Amino acid sequence: SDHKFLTQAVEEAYKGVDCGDGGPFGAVIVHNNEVVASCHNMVLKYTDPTAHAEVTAIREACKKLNKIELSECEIYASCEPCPMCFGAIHLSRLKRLVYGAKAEAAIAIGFDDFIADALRGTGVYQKSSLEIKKADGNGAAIAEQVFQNTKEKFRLY
Amino acid sequence: SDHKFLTQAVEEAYKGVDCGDGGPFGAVIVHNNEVVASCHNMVLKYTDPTAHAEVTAIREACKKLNKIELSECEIYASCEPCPMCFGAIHLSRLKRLVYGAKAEAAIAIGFDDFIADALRGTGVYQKSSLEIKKADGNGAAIAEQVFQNTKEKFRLY
Ligand SMILES: Nc1ncnc2c1ncn2[C@@H]1O[C@H](CO)[C@@H](O)[C@H]1O
Ligand SMILES: Nc1ncnc2c1ncn2[C@@H]1O[C@H](CO)[C@@H](O)[C@H]1O
Ligand SMILES: [Zn+2]
Ligand SMILES: [Zn+2]
Repeated sequence: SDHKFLTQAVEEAYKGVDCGDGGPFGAVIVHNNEVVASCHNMVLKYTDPTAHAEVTAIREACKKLNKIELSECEIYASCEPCPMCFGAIHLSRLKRLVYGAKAEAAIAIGFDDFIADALRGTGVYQKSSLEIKKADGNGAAIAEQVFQNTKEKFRLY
Repeated sequence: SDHKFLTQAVEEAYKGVDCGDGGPFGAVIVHNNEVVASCHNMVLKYTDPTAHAEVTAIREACKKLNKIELSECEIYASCEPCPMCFGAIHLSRLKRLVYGAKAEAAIAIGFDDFIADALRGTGVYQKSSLEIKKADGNGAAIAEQVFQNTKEKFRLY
C-alpha cells in the first residue's frame, strides 16, 4: 500500500506545479488506508512560505478529522521533509512517515540546502522517534525524477 | 525597541491563553518599527498543530505585505522557537530573531522537549544565517514569568 500513496503524492507534486500553486512537492495523509488529505505545495497560491505540501496536508487532515493529533494517520511525502515540515510532522503526532526522494534531488535543481537534522539523526537537542521509511526501487526512482522533469515549469522560491 | 516588541509578544501569549486560542506563546513581526504582525498560538482555535505563534505571525505578515519573503523584517518570539518554527523563520528569510525565554522554561511547565539545534548552533544539516538575540534582564524575566503565571489556565497540547 506504500507504493499507491507515494504514487499519489508524486502525482500531487506534478499537479501542483502544473497549476502554478507552488513547487513540485506533494503529500498524502492516510488513516488506515483511507485518504484523509491529498495536497501539494501552495506557497505561491497562498502567498505563504510555510505552505509546503506536508504542512498543507497536516492542516487539512486536522481540520477534516476535527482533532490536532494524527496519531493513527500516516504521511507520504514526495520529498524528504525539510526542518519545518519534519517539525510539523512531529507536532502532529503522525505515527509513520514514508518519503520518496532524498533532499539532494530537490537541491540539485537549485532549491535551498535545507535538511532536517532530526530526520537524518544528526541533532544534539532534537531527536525523533517516529517510524521513517525512505522508499526504494520503483517509487523512489519516479519520486527522484520529478525534479528534473519539472525544472522549467516553475520559478524557484 | 527590542523590549517593547518582546513585551508585545508576551502580551499576545497572555491574551491567547485568556481567550482559549492556544498555549502561552506570542510573536510579533515588525518592519523597522512598524508592527506588521501580532499573533499568539492558535492551535486550539484553528485545530491546527502548526498554528504556533511564530508560524501564525509569519503567515499574517506575508499576507499583509503580499509577498513570501520578509527579509526586511524582524521577529520577536515570547519563547525560543521550536524546530518547526525556526525552520519557518528560515524559509521566510526574516533577518533577525529576538526571543524571550529559553525552551527549558516551557518544558518546566509541561510542554515537550522540542528544541531547535540550528537555533542553538548545534545543527549539522541545518545552518541558519539570521541574527539571533536571547533577551536578558527584564525581557527574560517577563518571558519566563509567562509560564508560571499561566501554568494551569490552558489545555496542554
Ligand atoms: N512543499 C515542499 N516540500 C518539501 N520541500 C520543499 C517544499 N517547498 C520547497 N522545498 C524545498 O526543497 C528543498 C529540499 O527539501 C528545501 O530547500 C526546501 O525548502
Ligand atoms: N506557539 C508556540 N510557540 C512556541 N512554542 C510552543 C508553542 N506551542 C507549543 N510550544 C511548545 O513549547 C515548547 C518549548 O519551545 C516546545 O515543546 C513547543 O512545541
Ligand atoms: Zn518543508
Ligand atoms: Zn513552534
